[PDB]
Amino acid sequence: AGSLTQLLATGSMDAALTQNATRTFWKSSYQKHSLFALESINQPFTTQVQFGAESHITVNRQGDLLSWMYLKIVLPGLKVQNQADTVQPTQQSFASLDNDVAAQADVSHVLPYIEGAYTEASLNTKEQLIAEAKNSYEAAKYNAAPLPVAAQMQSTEMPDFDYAYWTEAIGFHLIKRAEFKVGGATIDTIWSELLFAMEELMGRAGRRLTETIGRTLRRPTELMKASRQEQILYVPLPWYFTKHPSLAFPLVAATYHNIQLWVQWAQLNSCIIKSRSNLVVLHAERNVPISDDHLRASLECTYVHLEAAERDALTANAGTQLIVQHQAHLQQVSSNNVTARLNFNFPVLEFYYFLRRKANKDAGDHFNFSGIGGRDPVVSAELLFNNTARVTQKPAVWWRAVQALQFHSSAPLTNIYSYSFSLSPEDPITPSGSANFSRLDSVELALTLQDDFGAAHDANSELFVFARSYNILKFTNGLAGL
Amino acid sequence: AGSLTQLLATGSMDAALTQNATRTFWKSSYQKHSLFALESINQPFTTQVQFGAESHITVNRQGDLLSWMYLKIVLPGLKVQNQADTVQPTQQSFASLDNDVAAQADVSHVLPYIEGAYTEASLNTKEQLIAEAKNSYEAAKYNAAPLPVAAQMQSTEMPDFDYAYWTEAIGFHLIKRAEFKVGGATIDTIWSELLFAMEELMGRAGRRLTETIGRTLRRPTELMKASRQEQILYVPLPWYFTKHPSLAFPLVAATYHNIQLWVQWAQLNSCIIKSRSNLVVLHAERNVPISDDHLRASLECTYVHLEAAERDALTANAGTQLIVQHQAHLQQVSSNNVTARLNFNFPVLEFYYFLRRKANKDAGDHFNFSGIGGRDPVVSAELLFNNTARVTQKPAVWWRAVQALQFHSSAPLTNIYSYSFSLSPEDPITPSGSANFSRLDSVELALTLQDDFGAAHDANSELFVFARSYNILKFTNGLAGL
Amino acid sequence: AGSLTQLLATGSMDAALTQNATRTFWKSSYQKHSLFALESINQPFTTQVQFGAESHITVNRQGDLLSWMYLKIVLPGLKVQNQADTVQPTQQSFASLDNDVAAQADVSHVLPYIEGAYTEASLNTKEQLIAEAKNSYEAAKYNAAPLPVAAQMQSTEMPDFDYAYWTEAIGFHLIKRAEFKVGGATIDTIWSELLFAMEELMGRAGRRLTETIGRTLRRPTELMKASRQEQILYVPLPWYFTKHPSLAFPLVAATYHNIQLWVQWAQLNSCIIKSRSNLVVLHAERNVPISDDHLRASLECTYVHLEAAERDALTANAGTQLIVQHQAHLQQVSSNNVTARLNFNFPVLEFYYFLRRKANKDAGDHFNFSGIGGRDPVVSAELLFNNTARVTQKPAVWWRAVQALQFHSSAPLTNIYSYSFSLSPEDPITPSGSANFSRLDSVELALTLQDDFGAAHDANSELFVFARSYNILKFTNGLAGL
Amino acid sequence: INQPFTTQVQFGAESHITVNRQGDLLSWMYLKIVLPGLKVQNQADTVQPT
Amino acid sequence: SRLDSVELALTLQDDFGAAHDANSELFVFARSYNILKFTNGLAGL
Amino acid sequence: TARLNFNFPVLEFYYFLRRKANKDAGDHFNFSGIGGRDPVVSAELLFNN
Amino acid sequence: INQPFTTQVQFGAESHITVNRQGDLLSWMYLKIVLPGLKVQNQADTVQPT
Repeated sequence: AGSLTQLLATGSMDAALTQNATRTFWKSSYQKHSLFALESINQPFTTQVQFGAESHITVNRQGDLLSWMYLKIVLPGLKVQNQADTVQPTQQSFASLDNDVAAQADVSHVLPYIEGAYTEASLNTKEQLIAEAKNSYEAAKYNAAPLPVAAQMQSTEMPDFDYAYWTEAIGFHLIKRAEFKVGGATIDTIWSELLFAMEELMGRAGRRLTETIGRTLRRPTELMKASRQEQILYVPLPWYFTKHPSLAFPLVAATYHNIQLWVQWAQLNSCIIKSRSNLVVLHAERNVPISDDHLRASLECTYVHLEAAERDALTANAGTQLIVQHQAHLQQVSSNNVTARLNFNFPVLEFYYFLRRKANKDAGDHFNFSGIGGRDPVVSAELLFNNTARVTQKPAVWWRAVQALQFHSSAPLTNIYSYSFSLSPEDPITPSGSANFSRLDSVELALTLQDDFGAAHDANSELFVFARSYNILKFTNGLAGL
Repeated sequence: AGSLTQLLATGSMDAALTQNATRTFWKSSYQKHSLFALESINQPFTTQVQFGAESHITVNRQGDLLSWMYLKIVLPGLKVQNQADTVQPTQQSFASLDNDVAAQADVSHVLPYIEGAYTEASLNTKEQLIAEAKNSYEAAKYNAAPLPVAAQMQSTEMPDFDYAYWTEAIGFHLIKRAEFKVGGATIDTIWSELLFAMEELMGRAGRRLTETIGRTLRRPTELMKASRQEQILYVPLPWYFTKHPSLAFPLVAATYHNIQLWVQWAQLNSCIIKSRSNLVVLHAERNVPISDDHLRASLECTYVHLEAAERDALTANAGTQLIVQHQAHLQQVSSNNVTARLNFNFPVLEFYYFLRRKANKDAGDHFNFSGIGGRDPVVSAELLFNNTARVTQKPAVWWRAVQALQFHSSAPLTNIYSYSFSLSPEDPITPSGSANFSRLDSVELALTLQDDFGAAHDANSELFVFARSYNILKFTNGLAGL
Repeated sequence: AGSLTQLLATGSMDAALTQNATRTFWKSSYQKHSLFALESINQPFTTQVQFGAESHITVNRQGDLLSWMYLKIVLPGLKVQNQADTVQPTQQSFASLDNDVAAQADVSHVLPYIEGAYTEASLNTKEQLIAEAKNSYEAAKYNAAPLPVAAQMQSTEMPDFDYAYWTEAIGFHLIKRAEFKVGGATIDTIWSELLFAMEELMGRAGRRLTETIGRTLRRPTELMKASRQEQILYVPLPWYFTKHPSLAFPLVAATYHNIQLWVQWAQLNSCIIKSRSNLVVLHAERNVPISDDHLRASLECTYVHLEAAERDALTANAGTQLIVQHQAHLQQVSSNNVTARLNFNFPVLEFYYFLRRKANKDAGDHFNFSGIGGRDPVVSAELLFNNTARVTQKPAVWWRAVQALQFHSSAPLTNIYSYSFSLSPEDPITPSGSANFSRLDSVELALTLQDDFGAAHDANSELFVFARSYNILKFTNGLAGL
Repeated sequence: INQPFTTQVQFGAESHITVNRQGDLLSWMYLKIVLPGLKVQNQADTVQPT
Repeated sequence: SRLDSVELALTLQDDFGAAHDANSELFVFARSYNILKFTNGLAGL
Repeated sequence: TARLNFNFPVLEFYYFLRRKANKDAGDHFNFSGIGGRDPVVSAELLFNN
Repeated sequence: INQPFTTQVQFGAESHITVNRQGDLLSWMYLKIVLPGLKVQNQADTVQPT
């Protein structure tokens, strides 16, 4: 009686929701699709792959569309030997944990707050004086309550043996820059720092790229274990056509253009960290000093094979694809107040920004975007259009956590900040907002950074700003162009 | 030959799926949208913000729609001083870890199972006797196999120094109640306990509110670290209009109504936990005793600016929005059998329920919904409509884990139970089932709780029941009303 | 001036995106739906439930559709007693940690690399010699750099007391096979190993089945704690009709067919692990030796009640549902080169494969798909259609991590490999690609495994291959059939 | 635009490059060569004098 | 006049513009086309 | 980073650096770096980033 | 209305501003200058006395 009465208890308001219902929950409807197949094919680079060099590949035409694209990287296992035991000790310098430049830079900021005879003190007494001076520095700069000295003395249990390892997220770090080219024109460009920021914000829970890029979430002991043997990494290249099947790049519609991936590789000296400064790093299998020719890479492409009728239709009329392109503003930082002039073009969906200390970069911690003592490097930021506040001054947590909560699949674990003009900037096919930067005379991101950011040992810290913008790729008569 | 043969190998069954295909995977189609912009604007309260008080804000009209809404809370850093060293030691009482009322309440239930001279025993001997009595209690009540005494002696390594900290998820705890008002009518009401339950069930992986609300997942050492300095929290207010862009509140359509947020704040005594009972809690920067006027809050609103044509269309005909409203049944618990009479109205989508021990509340652990010794407080529950079982007796795990698995984005880490009448209760725009409680003469939730729940030291434990219900908000001639 | 200028700054390209816009972000539209209700009902098996037996249930007709289906399993708490203290010590043998067959099998592979007097060595000296021989084995087989001996000596801190526990993910392990039958015909079949693989790949972040199936992520101390008391598990049965509301099984349309669930239960000897070989395992409450009749299970079904008009429409014309069926190829492995001949039928969406060592199975670690020393058991795999490479030789990481990244909600934590022909194999209602195996004369999965896989102590290791295939379920005149 | 060789560059070897299509005409062409700095040591002081 | 930004980014030698060279000078000069018009005994850009 | 706010159709540009020390020494057209080295290591030209 | 210079402001340099069109007439005009506070240190105590 009650369940039937609920179906009868309808009024004029229910008519807007349920009158002439076009859907039922109790019967499945499905759509028929055209026939297609997927094939994954690995392809060698056209030029030699080496650390610090640029290499390119011309993408083969082994199907009708191009869907997924992965850079397959093979890194050798690492071993170490004392320089005294080596017949040829001359190698490039690597970052070493006995010379922690990041910790030395952090100590340099607290030196003015050390009370007593620091120079003559025992090692254990120096560690105590540094922890007390950190409390005095943080009280003076941040009105922080002092932490117990014992809580600041975190011994990272480092192993009592010699090692070397590939840096955190080495699969991204290796790709300093990649360019997707069609007919000799650059269609899009991605950077190591952008790839990491995109994975932090858009990386879905349970599908994080951890193993696929050599990322351990800053657990040095896991990087050491992984680096003792050969590593095979599959780094996704997040081009517009890899984001949705309807955006797959129509190879058949671009028949008269070569499709190329160009990759600028990281220098070998930046890729490795060692336990001690006096160690030589060896290729674990070959027992020779590690060299720039030990980088191996290939391109793994997923091709789509279409039925003849769909292939012929796509060849006759591929039309236009909405694309997202990436733009970059890279700036050196030498002061706590920084203004970035964002000379980006087109309808910008969103931008990302973050800072890297010089000391973190020099320590080989390339994706450590933290400030001094691991703090947030940004105090506040403001966004100006033509000297008018588009976003008034907001604290770092608003740009990092509130923007990520509103617009992104994930909140960043590092100090990555974002701002979206789009309601759904991760939707590759549905435009949901933008600001046209080609119609603004000035776009300025004004930053107030933490105290002493870009001073002394951190002179030439880096500001990264990346923007995502809409453009249109047009296919006509076997040619493709922006 | 094989791939072409697959495209030809079609029969009468494939016609239902692929005949006259209206979609292709090999060409992107996109829709054009109207022009809009988003602006985030921070606004002060119209009344003073203080602990234990009620404050309100009249929301400004700085755009055409209202989308996201965050309560921006600023909490001072905490320090502690001995009461003997303080010129004015008189402060409100705070929960203290040297007087663990929750542990004392748990010990009180096992006192009848202590064999031997408990009163005269050494401290280490008392801890052994309590752990043995816990085994005897659990064997007698639950037929549990005894745990090794050493496995029950979990020392939480508490630091050997003085501290105070803000309670777990302080950003939610501060909001005892918030009311969204339009034209003086309450459109919706949210509670601290509901906000926490909603984040447990609907909080997406990689987008949990942890830092934004001061939540550490019960790691006291992280709450201590965070509480030594100023904290800025951004607490999302999950109103119907914050859930989807098409539900954004049409400011232009409600021109003759004031829009107000009212917030009832938590008492300061409930917000802080200290290491010892004899400590005074100080504002870390000001070096004065912490007081009710040290709470600071503002409202951060995201406005939408529309193109004139869409703004004019929305002003002429905003029509009706489907809304979700929240209802609450709050009850004291003094017996292991509890019947809650759910006097909720309208088409209910779902309800949540959970219990809080008096001892957990008094210990300042406001979101600890566990039973005695951290067990599940519910043994079983039944749902009755007009004295007829709508859901027959089911064990706690069915209401907690099976209902969350079927209908929610996440399973709760705490003892939160749910039940959905909707197939998709997290979809804000598509009704997918409900029960109309305004047409039921009685709705009863019958609970069998764990043994001794609501007895002795837990007299006046709390039952929370929250329901989500459909209603319609109508916009007409510049006015808005339910 | 700028925001209005952006709305005016439109060209011929914007017309494809925004001309005649059919959607606005500033007004919600909702659809009305038909009236329905959900009811969860628990039902006993029609036959006795026992370990190692087959049991069936005839599903009741308590609503119009069948939606969710959970196997509710109740396992007793475990206790242990010395065999010498037991009046009837005769019980089935259980795996024991004092006889670690998996560790003994791993040691057997490194015996040829032990230098010195192993037989006469002290226990601590034998552990050192085994760790050194592991380095020599891994250097010889994999060109691995040696790990420090101290880093290989992981003591799992096992408790110094007697225990027994239910094996990891016992809720899946108990279900050796389940069959969904309609009118005496098997519509679909699921296996324990498939259920685990499906949860690894398709299990969403924050909705993992951990507690619901007794899974701890290989933390033996948590399995021990859980196994001391009665456990209630809710194992989801992932049939086609549980995946989407529009696929709910139409009970009213199948009126003349009995609906049955058949379950083949695991043997009791495989379900329990004990600290020592000389222990008897007891039912914790009853204080009797654990026996095959101590398994309890029931079926929890969610019924849908429809409004009379929708019920009558569905009875008159339920039509056809697209279904996914599961197929299995199970093979013994006795060599490092393995070819699996996949005699699967119909349009295959995707397949999963993985290996289990005999030693891992015999140790009671049923979901440990790792190789020797916890390594990846697959070096490479190739997929052939009619002796032509459909997927050329690819390394294990491509089949495990790249395929999961492209097509699945999660990456597997275990050595589960997949390959999809579908762009969205987790979409239950939208076909997005397949390969028709009923039109291929041969489908071969060729595997190169790690060295010594399937040799000596691992003779009769297992290869599992599972495929997901499309079929059609037809409803006509109160009957249902494939 | 600077472009790497398609084959390895070495003394006494032959190397080739396939010129990219990054515009409509090709005008100037320069071989960019990088030579290391040189130092000398006595053969008697060298661990591998060959 | 049709570009929103033109930036010349320079990496200089180490210690350039540090210490005793604080306030070193960068000169950038551009050559641009314009039209000078003569009409009725007057001249103007 | 030099922001070149030039107008019209630009044919070409020139750039160079002068050390403060060279200017103060009265060597006004000495555009060399430290120890007479090249003051520029590298340069990049950006249009709209 | 306060407006920033279009070029960098520095001692001894030339800077310019293009005046915005934020109303119908332009009346008062003030150069808003911000000068830092000064301190002194002995040249002997300074790490970079130049």
